[PDB]
Amino acid sequence: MLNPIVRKFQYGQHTVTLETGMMARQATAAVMVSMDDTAVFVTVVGQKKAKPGQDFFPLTVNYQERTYAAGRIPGSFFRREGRPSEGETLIARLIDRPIRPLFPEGFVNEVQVIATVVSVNPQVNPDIVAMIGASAALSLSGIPFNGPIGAARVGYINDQYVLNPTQDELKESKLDLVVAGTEAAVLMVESEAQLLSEDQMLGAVVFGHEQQQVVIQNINELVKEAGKPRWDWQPEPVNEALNARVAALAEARLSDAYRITDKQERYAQVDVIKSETIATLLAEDETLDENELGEILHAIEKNVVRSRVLAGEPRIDGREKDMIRGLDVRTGVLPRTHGSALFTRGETQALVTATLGTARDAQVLDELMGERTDTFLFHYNFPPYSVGETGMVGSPKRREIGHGRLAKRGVLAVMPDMDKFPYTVRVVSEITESNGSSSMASVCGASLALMDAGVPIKAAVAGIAMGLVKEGDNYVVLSDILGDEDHLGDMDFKVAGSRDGISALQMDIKIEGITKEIMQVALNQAKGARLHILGVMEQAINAPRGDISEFAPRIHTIKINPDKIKDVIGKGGSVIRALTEETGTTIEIEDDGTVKIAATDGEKAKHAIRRIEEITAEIEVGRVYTGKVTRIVDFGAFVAIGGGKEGLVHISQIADKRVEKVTDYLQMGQEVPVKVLEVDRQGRIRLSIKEATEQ
Amino acid sequence: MLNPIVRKFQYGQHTVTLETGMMARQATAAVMVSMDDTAVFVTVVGQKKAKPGQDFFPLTVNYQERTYAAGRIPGSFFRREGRPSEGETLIARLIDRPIRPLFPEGFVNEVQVIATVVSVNPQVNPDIVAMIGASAALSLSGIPFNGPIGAARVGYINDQYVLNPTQDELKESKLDLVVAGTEAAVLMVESEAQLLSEDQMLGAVVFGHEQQQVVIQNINELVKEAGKPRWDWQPEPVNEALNARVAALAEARLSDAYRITDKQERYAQVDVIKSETIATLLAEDETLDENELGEILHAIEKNVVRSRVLAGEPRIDGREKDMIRGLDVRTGVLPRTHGSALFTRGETQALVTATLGTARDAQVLDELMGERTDTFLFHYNFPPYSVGETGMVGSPKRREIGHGRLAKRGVLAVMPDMDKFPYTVRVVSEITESNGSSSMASVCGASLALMDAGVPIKAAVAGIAMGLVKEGDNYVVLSDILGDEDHLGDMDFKVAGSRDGISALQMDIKIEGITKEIMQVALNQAKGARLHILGVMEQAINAPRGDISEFAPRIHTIKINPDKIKDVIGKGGSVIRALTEETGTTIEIEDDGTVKIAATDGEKAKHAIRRIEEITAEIEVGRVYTGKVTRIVDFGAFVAIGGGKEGLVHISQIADKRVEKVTDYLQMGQEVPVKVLEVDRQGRIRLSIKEATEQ
Amino acid sequence: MLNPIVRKFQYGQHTVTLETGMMARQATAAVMVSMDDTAVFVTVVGQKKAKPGQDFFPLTVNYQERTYAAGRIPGSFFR
Amino acid sequence: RIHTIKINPDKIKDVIGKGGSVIRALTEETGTTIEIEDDGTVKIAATDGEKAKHAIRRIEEITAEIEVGRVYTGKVTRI
RNA sequence: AAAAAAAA
Repeated sequence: MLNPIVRKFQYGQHTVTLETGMMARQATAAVMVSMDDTAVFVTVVGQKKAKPGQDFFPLTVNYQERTYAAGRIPGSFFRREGRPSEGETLIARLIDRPIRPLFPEGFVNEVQVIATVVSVNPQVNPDIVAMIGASAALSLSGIPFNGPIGAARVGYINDQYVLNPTQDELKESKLDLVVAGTEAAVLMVESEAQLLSEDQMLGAVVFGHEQQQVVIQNINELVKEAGKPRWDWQPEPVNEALNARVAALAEARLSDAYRITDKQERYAQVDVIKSETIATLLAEDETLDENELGEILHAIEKNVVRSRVLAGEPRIDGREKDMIRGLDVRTGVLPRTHGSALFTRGETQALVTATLGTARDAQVLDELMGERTDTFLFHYNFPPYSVGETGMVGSPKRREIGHGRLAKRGVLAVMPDMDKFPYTVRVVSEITESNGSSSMASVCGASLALMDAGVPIKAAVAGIAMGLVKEGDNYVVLSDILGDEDHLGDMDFKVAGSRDGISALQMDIKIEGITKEIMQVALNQAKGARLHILGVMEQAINAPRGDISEFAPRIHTIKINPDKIKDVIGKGGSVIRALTEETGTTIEIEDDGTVKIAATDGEKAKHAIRRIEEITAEIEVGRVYTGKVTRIVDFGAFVAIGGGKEGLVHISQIADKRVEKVTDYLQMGQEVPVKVLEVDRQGRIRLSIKEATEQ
Repeated sequence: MLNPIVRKFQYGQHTVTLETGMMARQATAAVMVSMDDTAVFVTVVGQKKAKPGQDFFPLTVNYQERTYAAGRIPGSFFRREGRPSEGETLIARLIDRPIRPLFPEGFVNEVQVIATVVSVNPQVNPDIVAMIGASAALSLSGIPFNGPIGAARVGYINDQYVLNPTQDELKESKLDLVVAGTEAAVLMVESEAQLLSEDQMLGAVVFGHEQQQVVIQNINELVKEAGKPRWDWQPEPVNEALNARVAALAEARLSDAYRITDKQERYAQVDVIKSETIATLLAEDETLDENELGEILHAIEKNVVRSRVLAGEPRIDGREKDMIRGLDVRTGVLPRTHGSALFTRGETQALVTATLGTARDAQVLDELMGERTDTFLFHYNFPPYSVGETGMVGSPKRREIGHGRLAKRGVLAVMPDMDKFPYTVRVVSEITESNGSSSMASVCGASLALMDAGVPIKAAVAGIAMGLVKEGDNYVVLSDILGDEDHLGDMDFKVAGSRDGISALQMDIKIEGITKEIMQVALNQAKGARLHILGVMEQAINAPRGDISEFAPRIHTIKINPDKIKDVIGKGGSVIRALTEETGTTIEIEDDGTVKIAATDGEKAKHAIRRIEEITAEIEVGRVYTGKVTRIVDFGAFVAIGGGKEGLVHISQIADKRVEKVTDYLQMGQEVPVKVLEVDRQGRIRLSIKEATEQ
Repeated sequence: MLNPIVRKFQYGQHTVTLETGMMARQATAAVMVSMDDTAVFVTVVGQKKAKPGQDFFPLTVNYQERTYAAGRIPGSFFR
Repeated sequence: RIHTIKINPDKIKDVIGKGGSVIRALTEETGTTIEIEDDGTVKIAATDGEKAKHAIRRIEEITAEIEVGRVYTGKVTRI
C-alpha cells in the first residue's frame, strides 16, 4: 500500500536518516529527517501559478516546537501550545536567510515551508536537523532551486574544532558557530565566541564548509530516485528595447546627479530627472506602466552606484571606503534610571538603558532541551518614527527579535559571572533614528549603559556593519555601510567585538566565489574600524562606576553554619517568615550556608545582617554560657540560652551525675555557667551546667 | 557635533525642562520634557502628502509606559515585556481630546504622536507632563496647529486650591480636576470630587486656566528660536455654485420637513428629497462625485436644525430646552445574581448588575507610580446590536474604556469605606440600546444596582449629558442632548451627583468665547435636571437594604492560635486545597490569627469551623491511649493520640529516669499505653508511656 | 410607558418563561428566555439590504458566558 | 512513572540519615523526589525509568545491611 | 524543620 524510501548517512558521530513518500502525500514534498533520536517533519507547498501584480517574492518559513516532542504536557492554563515563542521565530530566521537568495531571479510564486519538531533527544539540538530538512524538502520538490544546502554547528573544545557538539560539551566550549553552505560557497554564518582571534573564526568557517559535503552528497543521492520532475518555469523575457529607450533619456543625467555631492541636492536632481523621463513616452502608445517604469529607473540607479563605487573614489555620502560616520557619545542622559547612554553614529541613534533587579525577577524560560533560568535580558525596540514613517507600535516584528538576539550575542561574552555579581540585569535599547545598521549601534550603547550602572563588565565592546562589492575580479570592502547601500553589498557582515578578539560574527553572502582570503581582508578591515569606535567610547567612560544608587536594589552575602540556617528555617520553615515580615527582606535557600540578603536600600540590608548574626546563638563547641534558668525540674533543668536550639540538660541531673539536688541552688531567672559538649537527642544538642562540679 | 536646545522655567513648586534637537532628528519634531526627575519623550511624525480617499482626519496618539522608568523588571512572565492597557489608553484619550479641535478644518493629512515615559519620580504623575510635551511637539513642528495648549491638575485641601499636587498631598484632597486650555479659553475639563457645590468646581477651572499661562508663554519663547518653518497648507477651495445649486433645491423643502414631529416620517421625507437632488444633478453628477453632493446635503441639514434650535423652541424630537426624556426604572429584573437594575431613559437603556466577592479577589495594579490594590471594579460593555448594527463583539475599544472610567468617577465618591464594608464589588453595565448619552445612563443604573445588592452607599447618585449652542451674542443650553443633536452643540458636558454636590464632571469645548458667566447658568440648569432624575430613581429604591438572601457570600472571622494556623498551611499550602474544595466555599489561608471562613450559607460556614477544629484541637486530658508508633525523629518519635496532632516520647521519658530501659517501645506494632503530658515551648510536646493518669 | 409580554409553559418539570418587548427594542428582535432561574438574553440583527457581490450566506452566531451570571468575579488577572 | 518498594520496618531509618541532610543529597544526586516513609513503602517519583532505576540502585546500596549488634568479619577500608 | 489561594 504505502512504501517509505530511507537513506542513512553518518554526520559526525550521529547517524542521520531521511524518510520520504510515507506522509502528507498532497503537499508538494515532505520529508521526516531524524538525527540520533531528534526528528523534525518538514514540508513545502508551492503555488503552481504566479499571483498577478506581485513584485516581491513571498516566501514563508514557519518553525514550531510541539511539546509532545519532549514527552511533557504544556504549562499554559489552556494546556495547549500558544503563538510561536521568541526562540522559535529566531530559528525560522536561521532557515530563511540561506534559502531566500538561492531561488532564481524573477521567481515570485507563493512558497511556504513548515518545520515541526516531532521528537527531541535533549542532547541533540533540533535546529541543525531542521536546516537539512528544509534543504531536502526544497530539493525533492519540483520548485526551481539552485542546489541543496547543508548546515553544521562547529564548537571549539580544548583548541580543537568539534562538529555538531552535544549540549553538555557547549558548557566548556569557547565558540558556537552555525555554517550553512552549498558545494560552491558559504551562504551564511552566525556565531557567539568568548573573544577568539580573527583567524580562529575564519578557520572554523572553512572547517564547517568541508564537513557539510556529506549532507550535500546524500541529498543529491536521494533526489536521483525519489524526487519529482522539475516543473518548467522560465523567467519572463526582459524588454531590451524598453531598457535602451529609458537609458538614453536618464543614464547620463542620473550619473550627473550622483557626481553632484550633497545629502539632499543629489536627491532633488534625481527626482526632476525621474519625473520628466517617466512622463516622456508615458502617453506614447500607453505601453508604459508604473511598475514597468519604476523598476527600470531604480535598476539604472543601482547600476550607476555599483560602477561608480568600484572605480570612482566618492561613495554616496562622500566618505572613502575606510571611513566611519562621525561619533557623538553621552552618558547618564536619563534621570532616576539605573544606567543610561545615548550613542549616535551621526544618522543612527540608540537611547539605551540598563536596569538591575533581585534574583526573583530573572526569567524562567521552559523549552524542549529543559527549563533554564537566565539573568541577562536584552530587548530591542524599533519605533516607527525612527525612519520617519507613521505606523502601529503594537508588538515587535521578527527583525526586532533578530537584532535583539544578535546584540545580546555581542555583549554576553563580556558580562560578569553570577558569583561576583548576583543581580539580574535587563538592557533595553530604544532606537530613535535609523539610517545605518542599528543593531551594531545597540552593542556600543549597551556597553556604555552597563558600565555606567557600575556592573563590573570585563571590557568595552563595539560593533561595525560592513559590505563588499565584487562585480569583477576587482573588489572593494566598504566600512560602516549606510542602510541606503544594502543593494550595493554582494556580501554583508557584522563584527561585534572587544579591544582584542571578536565576540559575535554574522555574515550573509549573495554571490559565488568568496574564497577565504576575501573574508580575511574584509574582517581585517573590520578590526581596524572597531578599534576607532572603541577609542571614542573609552574617553566617555573609561571603567565601571561603584553603584547606581538610584533606588538600586542592594544584595549582600555571608556564610552561616548549616545547622543555624536550618533553625532559621525551623518549625517547618515558618521561622524564616518571622524575619521576612519584620525586615521587608527575602532570605534565600542555600541550606548549606551561603545566606543572600536582598533589599531596596542600604538600611534594611544592614538590619538583616545585624538580625542573622544576633538571632542565632547555636554553637556546639560553645564557651561558658551565662544563660538563665527557666525550670530546674528533673529529666534535666531547662535554661534560656538564645537562638538555634535551646539545649535541655543531660538526663536526670544538673551536673556530676545529679551530685546536688533541685532544692539546692533554687531560683528562677538566675545566670548560670552552661556548656553544650553533649549528645544529640530529641534532635537537640544537650547541655550541662558546670556549677563547682562536672560530668 | 550634537548639542540640545534647553529651556527650563518654574511651574508651581517643580521646575520644567524642555529639551530639543538631541534625539529622533528624522521625526518632524521631538521634545524631551522633564519635571522634577519625571521625564517623557514625545515625538510627532506627519505625512506631507494626503491620501486621495480620506474625508475624515486620521490623528493617532499612543502613550506608552516603559517599565525601565523607575527601575523595575516587568512582572509579566512571558518575555518580561508589556502591551497597551486601560491605564495607558485613558492617558492617550486625555492627550487626544484637546488636540483634535485645535487642528484647522480640512486638515486631513495623517499625523501620529508617540509619547514614551522614560523616568518616573513616584511623587509626580507622568500624565500632566505628557500633555505639555505633546503641546510643545505639535507647536514646534510646522504642522498647522492653532496655538500651544498648557495643562494643570488642581487639588483642593482645607478649602485652598493647590496646583500639581504630589501623591502625598492628593490623598487628602477633595477634587482632582484636570484642565487644559489655550490663551483664549478652556478646551477640556476632567474631574472627580467629594460631593462639592457647583461654585467650588467652577472656581477650580478658572484657577487652573490662569496658572497654565506660564506654560503657554514659555512654549512660544522656545518656538521663537528652535521651531521649523510652518509647512504651507491651504484649505481646499469650496465652489459656491456647487453648494448653491444643491442649496436652492433643498433648504425650503427641508425647513417644512424638520417641522414633522414623527422621527420615522421625517427620516423618510429627507431621504427622498436627497435622492431627488442627486437625480436633479443629472449629467456630470456633482463634479462626478455623489459623495461631494452628499456632503453639501448633510451641511444644509446641520445648518437648518442649528438655526431652528437657537431661534425656535422645537428640537428634532419636539422637546423643549429643559425636558429630560421619559423615565422607566425596574429593579431586580435578573434572578440569582447579587443585584440588578434596568434603567431606561427614553430609548437609551442600560442593564446594570453588581456582584460581591472576598477581599482575596481584588486586582493588583502594577502602575509605574507604585503597586496598588483597588476593591471597586467597573466594566462597560457596548454590544453592536444596541445601535441596530452588526459587528465584532470580543475586544473593548478606547471609548468603552473612556466611558467605563467616567461612570466609575460618578459612583466612586459614594462607596462605603472597606473598614465598614469588607467586600470587593464589581459593577458590569450592558448598554442594550444607545440613541443618547449611554455613559450617564450607566451611572444611574449602577447606583440602583449597588443599593439593591445592599451595599450601604452614602447617597443615591445620577447623571445627565448637556449641550450648549452659541452664536455671535446669544446661546441656548439644551438638556439630555440626543446622539443626532451632538453635531449642533459647540460645547457638551456631563455631570454626575447626589441630591447635593457634583461627584464627577467632564467638558469638551469646540469654540472660543465661552466664559465663567455662561458655565454658571449651564451647571445651574444641570442641577435642575439631575434633581428630577433623582426623584424617579428614589421611588424604585429609597435606601440601601439588607444583604442578598442566599447567593451573597457571608464572611466569618474565627480566631485561632496563629502557630497552629501556620501548621494548617502545611508545606506552604498543600492540605488547605482539599479543605476549601470539600466545603466547596472560599475559606481563606490568612495566618494573622483571624481565619476567614467565607461561605454561601451558615451550614458550610459551621462545616468549615468544625473541619479546622478537627485538625487544630488536641484533647487536654483524654484517656490512657494505646498509641501506635507513627514516625522517627532524631532520637525522638510521633505517637497517635487524642486530637489532630501526635505527641513525642523521648526515649529516656517514662518516670523522668530510665527505671526500665525503654528500648522495647522503639518499634511499630508495640502500641503500649501512653497518657497526655505537657506542651513545651520547643514544640516537641512531652509524652510518657505510663498507665498512671498524667495531666 | 414600556411593558413586556410574557408566556410561561412547563417543559420537562422546569417552568420556561418567554419574555419580549422590554429590552433591545432597536435590534430586530430580543427574547429573555428563562428556565428555572437559568436565564439567557438572545437578540438577532439582520441587514435590510443585501450587499452586492455576496454569493455565500454570512450568518454569525456568538454565545457569551458573563461570569456575573454565577455570582463570581473573574479568575483572569485583568478581572 | 511512580515506583514503590517495601524495605524492612527498622532499617528504613538508616535510608534517611540525620534529618533532611542525606535526603537532599540523594534527591539531588538521583534527580528523583524520594519522600520519607516510616512504613517503608518508599515512593520514588521519577520522570523516566533511568532515574527510577538509578534511585532504586542507590537506596538498595546505602541501606543493604542488618544491624543486630552482632559480630562482622569487617575489612578496614580506611584508617 | 524545609511553612500561608493569585490563571498578564
